[PDB]
Amino acid sequence: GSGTVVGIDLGTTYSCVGVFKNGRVEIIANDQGNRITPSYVAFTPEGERLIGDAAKNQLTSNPENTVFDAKRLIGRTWNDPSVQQDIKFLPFKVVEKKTKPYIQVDIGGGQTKTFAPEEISAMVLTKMKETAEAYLGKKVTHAVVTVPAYFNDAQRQATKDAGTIAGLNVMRIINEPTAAAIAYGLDKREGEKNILVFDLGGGAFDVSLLTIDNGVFEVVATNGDTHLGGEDFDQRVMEHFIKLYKKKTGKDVRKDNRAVQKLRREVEKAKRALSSQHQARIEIESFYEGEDFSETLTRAKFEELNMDLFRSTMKPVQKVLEDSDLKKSDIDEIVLVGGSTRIPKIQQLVKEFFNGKEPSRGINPDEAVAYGAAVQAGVLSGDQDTGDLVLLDVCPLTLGIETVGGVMTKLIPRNTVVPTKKSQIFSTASDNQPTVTIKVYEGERPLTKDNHLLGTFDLTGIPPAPRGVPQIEVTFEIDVNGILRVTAEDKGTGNKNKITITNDQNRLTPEEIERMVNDAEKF
Amino acid sequence: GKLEARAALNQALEMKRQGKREKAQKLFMHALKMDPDFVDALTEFGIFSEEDKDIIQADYLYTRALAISPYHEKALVNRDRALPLVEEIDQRYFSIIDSKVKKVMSIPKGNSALRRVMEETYYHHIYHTVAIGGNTLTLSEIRHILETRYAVPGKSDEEQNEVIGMHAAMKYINTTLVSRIGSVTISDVLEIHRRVLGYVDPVEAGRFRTTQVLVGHHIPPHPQDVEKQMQEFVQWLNSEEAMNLHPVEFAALAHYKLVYIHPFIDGNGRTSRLLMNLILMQAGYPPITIRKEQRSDYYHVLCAANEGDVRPFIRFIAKCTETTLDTLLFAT
Ligand SMILES: Nc1ncnc2c1ncn2[C@@H]1O[C@H](COP(=O)(O)OP(=O)(O)NP(=O)(O)O)[C@@H](O)[C@H]1O
Ligand SMILES: *CC(=O)NCCc1cn([C@@H]2O[C@H](COP(*)(=O)O)[C@@H](O)[C@H]2O)nn1
Ligand SMILES: [Mg+2]
Ligand SMILES: [Mg+2]
Repeated sequence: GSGTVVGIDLGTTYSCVGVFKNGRVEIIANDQGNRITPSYVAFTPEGERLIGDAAKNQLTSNPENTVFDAKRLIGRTWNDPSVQQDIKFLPFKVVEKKTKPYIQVDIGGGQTKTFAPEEISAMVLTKMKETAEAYLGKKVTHAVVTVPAYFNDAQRQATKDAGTIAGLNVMRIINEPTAAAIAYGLDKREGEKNILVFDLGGGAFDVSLLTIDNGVFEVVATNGDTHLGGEDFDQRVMEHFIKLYKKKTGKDVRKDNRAVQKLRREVEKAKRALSSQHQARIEIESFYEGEDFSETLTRAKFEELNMDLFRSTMKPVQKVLEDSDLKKSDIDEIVLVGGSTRIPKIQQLVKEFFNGKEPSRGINPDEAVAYGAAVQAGVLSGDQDTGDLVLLDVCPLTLGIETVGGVMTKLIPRNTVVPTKKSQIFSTASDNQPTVTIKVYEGERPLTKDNHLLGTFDLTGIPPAPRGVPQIEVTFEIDVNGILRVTAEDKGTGNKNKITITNDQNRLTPEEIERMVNDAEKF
Repeated sequence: GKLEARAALNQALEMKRQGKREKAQKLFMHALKMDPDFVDALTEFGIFSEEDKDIIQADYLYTRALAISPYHEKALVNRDRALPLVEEIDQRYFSIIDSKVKKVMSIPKGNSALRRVMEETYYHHIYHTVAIGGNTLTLSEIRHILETRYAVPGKSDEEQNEVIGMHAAMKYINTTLVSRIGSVTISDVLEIHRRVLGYVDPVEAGRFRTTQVLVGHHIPPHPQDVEKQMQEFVQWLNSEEAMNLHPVEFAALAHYKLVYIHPFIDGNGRTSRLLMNLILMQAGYPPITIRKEQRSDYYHVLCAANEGDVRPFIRFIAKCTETTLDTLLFAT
C-alpha cells in the first residue's frame, strides 16, 4: 500500500513536513523540536554529513562545504544567466557537468564528491522523511511535495527526481498557493468565494487567484517569479554593509567566505526583528582579520534597499486580475503566505493595492503551504476525514512552438486547467525527409528568443515520401503535476509507421537516477 | 489517480444540484481526466448532457460507459430513452435542409445570379476537393489552367494533373451521368476514376487494385473480394431501400461505403466525393462542398465511422449541405 502519505514543503530556505492523520492536520517537529527545518546540507571535515539545523549552525566555520539554496539551481542549465550570477554569491563550488550546474564539496579525508542539485534536495527531503518516520514510528514511502506555482517543466521534473532519489514516491507536486488555499478553506464552508493568495518566501514568489467553493479549489490565474524572495532582500542589505565596511576600514571582505556568510546570517536575523522593531543591531566579533563588526540597520533603511523589489511584487497581482477579468472589488479575501509576507512594508503595499482591505488573518504564513500539502496527502491516501477535495489547477506558462522566423505560436495558453491535451499536425519540408524537428518554448513573449526553451524534439522513423505528404499528429499532454509529455503518431493512411521521439533536454536519465538512489541508500 | 475521480464526481453532482452547471461541467471533465473509464462519471455526465437537451453527446457518453460495463442498469435505461430523441434530432435537421433546398430550386435556372454563382462554384469544387488532400494550387491558378490551357510555372505537374483530371471527371458526370435515367454501374465508377487519375497515373487510372493495401487502422476488403464488394455496393445503389433513405443520408453512406471499400490505389476520396454529389444532383440537390478547412473534421468523422458509428459522418455531410445551401440563398 501507500502507507501514511506525508506533506512536505520543500522551500528554497526552509522545509516543513506535516501529516493529516486521525481527523486533523499536524506539523511534525524535528529532533531539535523545531516545526520548520532549514534547507541546508553540509559536510564536516571529519566526514560527517549534516542536514537541517546542524548544517546551518556550522555555516560560518565551514562555508565552502555547506550547500544551501539548491532550489535556485534545480532544473536549470549551466548557461542560465540566473545560475551564472548566483555562482558569484554562493560560498560553495559549482561546476559544469552535462551542461547542468553541479555542486562539488569536500566530504573529509581529502576526497571531493560532486552532487547534482536533485541530490542536494533529495537529502533535505530525506531529513523530512526521517522526521515524519520518527513521529509515525514507521517507514514513509509516499509524499506530496510543494513546488512554486511558476515552476517550469524542468524545475517540476527535477523536484520529482529529488523525491525519487530520497526514496519517495511523489504522488503529487502541489503548487504553493493552491496548497495555501487548502489550508485556508479547511475550516470554512461558506459557498463560492474569490481568494487572492500572495506567496512571497525565501527564494520564490507566487500570486494566484482562486475561486473556492466548499472543497473545490479552482485556480483562475497565476503569475510570479521563481527567483525573487527573502534571499534577494538579504543580499541588498549584505551589499550595503560590505561597501560600508570598505568605506570605514578600507578592507574588501568580498572574497572572504567566512566573513560574508557571518554577515548573511546576522542580516537575516536583523530582517526578522525589523518586522516587529524599527531598529536592529548587527554585531559580529572577529568579523575580518580580528576586527569586530558593529552597525545598526533601520527598518527605513531596509525598506530603502529593497523598495524596487517590494514594489515589483504588485505586477503579478495586476496580471492575475487582468487575465481573470476581475476587479479588486471581486476579491473576497486576501491570504498572505510565506515568510517574507511578515515584512510590514509588504503588507502595506498589498493593503494599499486593494484600497485598504485588511488581509485574512488566522493561518501561520510560514506553515500554510505545508498544511495544504499534508491535507492533499491525506486525500490521496483515502483518509476517512478529508472530504471531496478537488483541485482544478492550471499551468503557469504558455507552451508554444518556434515557427519560421522565431515566432511564438501558442499551443497551450497560460492558466489552462491541467491535465490538458493539445494535438497538432506536422509535416515535412523536403522530399523523403525522415525526421521532423519541433522546438517547444515556455513564455508569453511574441518571439521565442525572449521565451524559455523547454526542449527540442525530433520525430524520427518517417518513411520516404514527398514534401507535405506525411501527416504526423503530435500530442502535447500536461499531466496533473504540470509536467509535459510529448508523443507523436502517424495519421496518414496506409501502413501506420511508428514515430520515435528523441529530445535534447539532457535531464537525469533513469540509469543516472538509480545510481543516485543507491548512493543515497548508503547512509 | 482514480481515487481523485470519485471526489470530482461527487462535487460535480453537488454543483449540479445548486444550479452551478458550468462548474459541474468542469468537475465532470476533471473526473473523466482522472479516470477515462469512470462508469459512474460517464453515466452521470450523460444525464447532465441530456438535461441540456444535448442528447447526441449523452448517447455517446452512455455508449462509452456500456463499452466498459455492458450491464450497467442506469446507462442501459437512459440510452434507451435517448435513442428516439437522437432520431428526432436527425430528422428535424433533415427537415430544415428540405426547407432550404426547395427554396433554392424554386427560382428559375435562367436567373443571372444563380448561374453566376453556379459557374464560379464549379472551380470552387475543384479547388476544395484537391486542396483537402494537400494540393497547393490556388483558385485563380486552377481557373487559369482549365480556361487558358497554359501551365502555371512554379507549380508541380502532379498538382496540375489532379486539377485537370478532376475537371474531366466533373464534365463527364455533369453531361452524361447526372441526367441519365438508367442505373449506376461498375463501368461508371471505373470511368470516373479513369478521369480523376488519368493524367496523374495513366496506368492505375480506371482499374481496381490487385493488391491488398491498408487505410490506416481500417482494413479494406481483400483484392479478390473487391469486385464482389463493388458489385454488391452498386446493387445497394439504385435500390428501393436507398431511395427511401433521405438524399443526404443516402449520398453520405455511398460516400463512406466507397471509401470503406477503397477499391483504388489512389483517388478514392476524390471519387467518393464525386459520387456523393452525383447522387445529390440526381435528387435535385445542388452539389455540396467539403471545404479545404474541414480536412481534420473530415478525417475525424471518417475515423469515427470506421470505428462503429457512421452517424457523425452523416451529420457532417448534412452540415456541409446546409452550408452550401445558405451561400446559394445568399445570392438573393
Ligand atoms: N519575520 C520575518 N520577517 C521577514 N522575513 C522573514 C521573517 N520570517 C521569515 N522570513 C523570511 O522568509 C523566508 C522563508 O519563508 P518561506 O515561506 O519558507 O520561503 P521558502 O521556504 O524559501 N519557500 P519558497 O521561497 O517559495 O521556495 C526567508 O527568506 C526568511 O528570511
Ligand atoms: C482513424 C481512421 O480511421 N483513420 C483513417 C480515416 C480514413 C481515410 N480514408 C481515405 O483513404 C484515402 C487515402 O487512403 P491511404 O491508404 O492512401 C483518403 O481519401 C482518405 O480520405 N479512409 N479512412
Ligand atoms: Mg518553506
Ligand atoms: Mg512561495
